[PDB]
Amino acid sequence: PHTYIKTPTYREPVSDYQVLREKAASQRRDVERALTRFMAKTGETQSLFKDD
Amino acid sequence: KIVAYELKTGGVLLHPIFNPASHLHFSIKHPHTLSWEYYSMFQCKAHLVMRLIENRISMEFMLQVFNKLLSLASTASSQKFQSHMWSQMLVSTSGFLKSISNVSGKDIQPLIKQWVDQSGVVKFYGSFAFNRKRNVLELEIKQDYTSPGTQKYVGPLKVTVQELDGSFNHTLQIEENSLKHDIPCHSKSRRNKKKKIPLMNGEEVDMDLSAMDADSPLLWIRIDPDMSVLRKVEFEQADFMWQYQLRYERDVVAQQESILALEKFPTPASRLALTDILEQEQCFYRVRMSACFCLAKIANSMVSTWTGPPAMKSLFTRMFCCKSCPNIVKTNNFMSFQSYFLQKTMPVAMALLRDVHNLCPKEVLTFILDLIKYNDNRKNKFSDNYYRAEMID
Repeated sequence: PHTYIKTPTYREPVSDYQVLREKAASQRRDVERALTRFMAKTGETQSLFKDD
Repeated sequence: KIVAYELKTGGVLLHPIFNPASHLHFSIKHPHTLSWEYYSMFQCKAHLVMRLIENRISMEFMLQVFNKLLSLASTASSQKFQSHMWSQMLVSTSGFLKSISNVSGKDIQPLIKQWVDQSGVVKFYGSFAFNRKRNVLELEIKQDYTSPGTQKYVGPLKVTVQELDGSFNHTLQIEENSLKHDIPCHSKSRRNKKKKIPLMNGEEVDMDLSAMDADSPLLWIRIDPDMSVLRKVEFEQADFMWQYQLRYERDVVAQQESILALEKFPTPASRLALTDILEQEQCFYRVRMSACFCLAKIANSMVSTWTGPPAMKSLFTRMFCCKSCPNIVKTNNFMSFQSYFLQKTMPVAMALLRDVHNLCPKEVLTFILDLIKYNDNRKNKFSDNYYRAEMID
């Protein structure tokens, strides 16, 4: 029945609470790190260390 | 607060007579020469002495005193005579004591003479011994009255003894030459049969009596339980008595003082007592918040004996994390207001853990950083600023 019949398939769904918590956490941390580095680079900046 | 301030520098003198207080570097004749810490401790001591006057003369008579003062003032407040009657709106000490004596028939002049006119707090050092032969409890209460902030107490003193037959109150007369006070003790027939031991309130509980002495019935002793004097108590119980007082007492100040006294006994039974307090809802939440820091101190003192994980970590994952993921914290729902306070105070105490090398372990620091990363607050009706601020702490 490659010759007379057929049926569709789908992509593998990731319904796991652990990896969904990890994905949302890491994406939130990365976007807030990118935002704060962009705003500290395009403005007046301070530094805990000398010339940092 | 007041016993710390009065033992630190001199004492607060309510109602001075015009210097009356020369132990301190400012003059107490005017409010604008007082130190600000003295002003704060003045208001604090004034409301505690009013609680003492309520203890001697009951609360309904106290509210009748206040209503009589307000009623004289409000009959005064409507006249037009220029102060023939407008000075009934001004209270004095003699007028207040006279109104108290009018409504109650008792005068409080010894209590006023001790706690108002005299400027000192008392220090109690207690130690007991149980006489098995005559079945008595020999208390030994001595006062430190030679410190700069202290004074000598000669009144009566309440003591509450929890024995196997229940909770009994005793009044002791502590004169100047007194040292040994023999009070009688009851049976120990609730160790013959397993019966429940009745508490300070009407209830009764099952206690594990394996830690108790075989010859003594008494489970714990509390000197001045109702805080009826301005005092600092230093009682010498045994560590199992402090653990029984932490577990089964129905008074929050006794649970707090047993937490404070269990830091000197780092035995694993005290760790079990504080961990059972921490796991226990229907305990007052500010006792569990103190048991966190007490458990951290005890855990720091019994390194090279601690068996499993660091303290409170497994308990945090049992109470506040997911069942399927132990290292992922649950999403924030702060609607309980007691597990919110306990959740935001438990890593702050957990970070005071130290290893054998005096460095914080990388299992607790990693746990705190995972608490910070996996924090999701898009679902509760409350803000997250104090919990995140405590995470930084």
